[PDB]
Amino acid sequence: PMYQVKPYH
Amino acid sequence: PMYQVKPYH
Amino acid sequence: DPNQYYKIRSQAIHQLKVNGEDPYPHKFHVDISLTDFIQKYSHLQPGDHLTDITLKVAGRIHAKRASGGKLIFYDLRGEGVKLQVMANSRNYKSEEEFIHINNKLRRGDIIGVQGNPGKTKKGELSIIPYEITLLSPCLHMLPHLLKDKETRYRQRYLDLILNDFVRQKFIIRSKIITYIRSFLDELGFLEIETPMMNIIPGGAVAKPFITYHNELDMNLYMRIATELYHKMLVVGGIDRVYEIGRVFRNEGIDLTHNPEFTSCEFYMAYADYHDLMEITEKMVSGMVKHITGSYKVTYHPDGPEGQAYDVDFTPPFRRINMVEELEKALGMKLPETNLFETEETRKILDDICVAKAVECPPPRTTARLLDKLVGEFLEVTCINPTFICDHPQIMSPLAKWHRSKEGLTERFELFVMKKEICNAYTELNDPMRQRQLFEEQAKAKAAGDDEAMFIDENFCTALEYGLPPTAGWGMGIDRVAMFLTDSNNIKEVLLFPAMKP
Amino acid sequence: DPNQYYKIRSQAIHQLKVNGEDPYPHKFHVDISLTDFIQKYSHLQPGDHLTDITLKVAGRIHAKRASGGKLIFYDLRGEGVKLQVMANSRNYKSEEEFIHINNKLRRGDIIGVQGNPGKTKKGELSIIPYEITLLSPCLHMLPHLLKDKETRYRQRYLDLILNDFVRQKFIIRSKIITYIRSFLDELGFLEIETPMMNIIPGGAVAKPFITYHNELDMNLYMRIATELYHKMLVVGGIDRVYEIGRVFRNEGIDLTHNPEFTSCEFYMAYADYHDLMEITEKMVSGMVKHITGSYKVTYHPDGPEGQAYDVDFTPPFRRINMVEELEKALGMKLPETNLFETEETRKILDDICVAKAVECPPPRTTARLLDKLVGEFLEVTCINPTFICDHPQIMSPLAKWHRSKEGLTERFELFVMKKEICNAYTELNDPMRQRQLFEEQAKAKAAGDDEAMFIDENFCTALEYGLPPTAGWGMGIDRVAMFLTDSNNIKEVLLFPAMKP
Ligand SMILES: C[C@H]1CCC[C@H](C[C@H]2Cc3cc(O)cc(O)c3C(=O)O2)O1
Ligand SMILES: C[C@H]1CCC[C@H](C[C@H]2Cc3cc(O)cc(O)c3C(=O)O2)O1
Repeated sequence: PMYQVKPYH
Repeated sequence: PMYQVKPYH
Repeated sequence: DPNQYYKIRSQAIHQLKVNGEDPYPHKFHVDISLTDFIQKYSHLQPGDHLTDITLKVAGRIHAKRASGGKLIFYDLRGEGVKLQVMANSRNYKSEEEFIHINNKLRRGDIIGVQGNPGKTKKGELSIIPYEITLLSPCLHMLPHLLKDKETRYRQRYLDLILNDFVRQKFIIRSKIITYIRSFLDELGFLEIETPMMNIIPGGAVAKPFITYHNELDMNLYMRIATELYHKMLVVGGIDRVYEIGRVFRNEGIDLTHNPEFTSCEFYMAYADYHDLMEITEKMVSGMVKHITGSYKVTYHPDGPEGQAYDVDFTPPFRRINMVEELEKALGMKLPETNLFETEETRKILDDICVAKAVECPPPRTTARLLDKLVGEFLEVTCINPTFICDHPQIMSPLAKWHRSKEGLTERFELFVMKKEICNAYTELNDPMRQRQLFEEQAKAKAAGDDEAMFIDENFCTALEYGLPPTAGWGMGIDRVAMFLTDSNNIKEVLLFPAMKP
Repeated sequence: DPNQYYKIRSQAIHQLKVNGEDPYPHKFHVDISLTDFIQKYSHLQPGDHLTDITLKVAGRIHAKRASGGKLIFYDLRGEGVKLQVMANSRNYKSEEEFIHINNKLRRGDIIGVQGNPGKTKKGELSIIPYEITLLSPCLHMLPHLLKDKETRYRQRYLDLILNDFVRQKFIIRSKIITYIRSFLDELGFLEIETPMMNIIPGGAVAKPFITYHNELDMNLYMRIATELYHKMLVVGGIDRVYEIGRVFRNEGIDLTHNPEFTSCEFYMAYADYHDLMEITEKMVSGMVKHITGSYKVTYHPDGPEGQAYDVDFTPPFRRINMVEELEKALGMKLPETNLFETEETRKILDDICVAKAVECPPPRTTARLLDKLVGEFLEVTCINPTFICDHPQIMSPLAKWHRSKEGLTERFELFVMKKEICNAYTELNDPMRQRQLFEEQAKAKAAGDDEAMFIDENFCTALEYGLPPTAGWGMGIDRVAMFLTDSNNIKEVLLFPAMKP
């Protein structure tokens, strides 16, 4: 599982 | 205002 | 007679507009759609007439059946659903106007209807018109028995009018695309748009479309993929990107192929092909589950009259190693993966191919022999979604070399129903090695294969500023659509497919 | 010197490869994003070092500053934010590794960092590395300083790395597109894909791109608009459709124009241009408010050095009739709108154009004179979003005739900052009249210049099965992006814009 990045929208 | 149509999604 | 019907109807409508009765009105105000009209008034009992409720609806007449005299029935269709218009002379605004409007209308006509909700003694939900207005006439005789594919594809409006399952199919396609967009958006991807006209085509293997630009005296190519631009954007510091868009490959037209088709490519920094394998698993399984309500989908490869298979999208997907299991399926030992560019290895693959009766038309190369061999012994065993992994370097010029495996790369393809819906790999971020592989491709282009990749110096230059470890991914949208719509022909999931004269 | 730098660094990295230290590793596991790190640990007091917490992060080095014996500071950037890496040999794995890895690293390099959350005596949030890994080197010397626009546009990755506002611009663009999608989807529209390669180009007035299809052995045109296909799909019984896609018009490149640009077209059955005006108001105002926080947005037409105007997107938008307010702006009464196609009125407009000093290069025709006069006296009047309505039929071959006004059509254009972001009209559903107009302009094409549209027989044939009363709409996505990003150049809102050297 890849690290979490906040959605642009 | 136009009549409402349910979203395909 | 359909011709004569066209003539007559044309003349009728013509003198209608000559007489100023306006067969093509500008605006009709629709109070409620047919669907929630059905939802609202379905509870009515047979014989009910609600006189104090007046609604305006609109649609196309699919059938016209007279009970004779004072009563006439219209089949009004739209939104993939049905509503009966029961026109009774006594319930109309007046008998005269009733007569007049009824003699005017034909099957196929677009009409608005102002009337009361009700239900017939037969139990059919109906609307009883105060007035019927012709919104626009149909000048052609509408078909009776469109069961033939070519006519359906060339005129898509007829197919959509007569066939609901078509509408449902394209709805499914839209659902797929939107689902992918949501999935990637929520993972922190940025939806981007890259040039569809490039100086040098790249990112894939195919024959390009060529066009001319009327500002710059130069010729330009239509893109065969979005790969290089995306990777350049990852170099730019945008860590997660994706594009769902049109891609052009000029090639044969068949059941799985169209010259222009929609693909989705995403690129994820700090990810490798394993990560992308699991992300692919949950994306595909989740898509199938959300849309079809289940992980398992019935599919007919040969069509409705042929045998159906059950495709199980339940994760995790089966993983297979190309060379390894190819050795398993051949019952023979293949040369070590470091030796694959050797002409000796090419001869070995040749003898194996001729021994297994696997045809490989000229030019006969290690890569083509291997591709046909894999296609024969491996791809055919993929019914459920299946990962074919660790392709040799020769088959994957843009893929990063395998970390533990000499001569191979880190790459996978996702196969459903023996067809490839996905191509993804750990991206090669080494500029020197990339430029070298591009050199090999260039030499092979100037002698051998003509769809072979051209060296892109801008992209290598971009790699020289450095590319973080990154995994790329791509998916044919149309094929996924085929599999979720139960279609064996790509033309089914394309609104206006390319057709031969 | 930067060239010498490139050579030296290239040699060094290559020798790192020869020595087998792997300057381009396959996989680094990132535990947490820089953003999440920043906001999670921002609560730390200066001097804090958390030895219990070990995290892995990654990014690009924008600065390297040394206290110079045992202490080196890295400015680590990514995700539009920054994090300090404070590396002292005391906290490193060992002093030797510290020395080695620090001698290896340069500015611009992509690195992973394993270490602990902390804050310097100066109060800067930092991560104190247990180990630093080079994920990928930067072989080029980065600008100190990338102001020159040509360099920014030709290498976009450099612009994205060095300039933080670019990312925000394209984020805003993405937000616009996604917002439009959400809007139309929620209104019950179906997102569709129509051919980008056509036999006959149509839907607008532009010079087309021409390409060749191999298997079909014929020339095809790149689409200048999606209009006709959409209307044909409305004929098919799909009442509400929309497409956000690439459109190709081969023409001059300037601040407001690019050969390929993204447009959004939707078509709505049983609607007219009034309804679409209201919908446009709500969509645009809602978009601007949602993205920018309010209805008012500041825009610099001449750039940051020039004056800024306040654009008020507060609904309703101001409406003006073309002919009437042109008469009021000229201080002259124009001819009656039903006379607009005679040579006489054209001569009158010639006289008015020469009297008002409005230039119209040959050919001088009524349509182009009207366009120049409206452009001069009207389009400049629009700062806030403004509807210009009721265009003459001569300027609108695809628009339905105005119901109350003879010679005009039901049509509107939406203007923001003197520029046209939207074009919409009540669709002409009459096949005979449509084919007639088409044939007039085809007769112009035969009258000896190519501007005028080609006749589409398939589209008229589709209209003969009837088209329900329908309104239709289109929007330049790129221009809207320009106005919401405060850009006076379209190249700013395009990732890899077309360039003329
Ligand atoms: C971009 C790629 C990634 C792998 C799956 C899929 C392969 C692609 C091959 C391909 C080639 C072609 O010439 C025409 C087509 O319609 C397709 C297709 O639909 O699927 O999309
Ligand atoms: C599709 C239309 C609707 C009206 C506004 C806008 C006009 C369109 C014209 C146009 C022509 C062209 O050759 C290149 C371009 O970038 C544009 C554009 O951005 O805007 O979009």
